[PDB]
Amino acid sequence: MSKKGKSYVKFNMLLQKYILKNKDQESEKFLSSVIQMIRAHAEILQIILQNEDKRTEMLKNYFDNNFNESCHLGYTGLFEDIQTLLCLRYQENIQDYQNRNEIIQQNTILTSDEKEILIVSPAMDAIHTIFTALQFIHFINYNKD
RNA sequence: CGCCACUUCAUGGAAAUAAAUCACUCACGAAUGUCUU
Repeated sequence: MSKKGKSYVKFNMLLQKYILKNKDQESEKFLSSVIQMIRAHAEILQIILQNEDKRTEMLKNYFDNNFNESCHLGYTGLFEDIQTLLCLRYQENIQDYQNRNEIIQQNTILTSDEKEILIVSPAMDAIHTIFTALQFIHFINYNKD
């Protein structure tokens, strides 16, 4: 992650919000089903992120339409927070890496394998960052009773 | 007042329409992090 922008701040706030504190008055009820949804729907999320004009609306609609059950009314805050973090991370990633990717691909000396090692996809990198943050939250929160 | 019967036996419309389309949980846990010549 890049500590330059508000993505780092939102990441820290998400960790603070959805990580359980020790018994003492209530937390924000982290949901673990979103972890596997992001992994499974990663390519669809990439398609949504690549849509510049309707990115936020498409992300919100996708999360609402996938998590459309009665239980999910309590996880609207989590959905909104992860949507904001994903959008911020994608914007930072494109700003940092777009021209770098174009110039790396246009280079003729570098081999294809080294090109693919050097080239990073902004949308997929942001999705992986969200996935790793949620996995860390779940790892801290869960205990084998 | 008497005498006397025939005819007709279903057509037109509606022939499925909306809601929910998987949800939650677990996503690895424990042992071994070197040992014997």
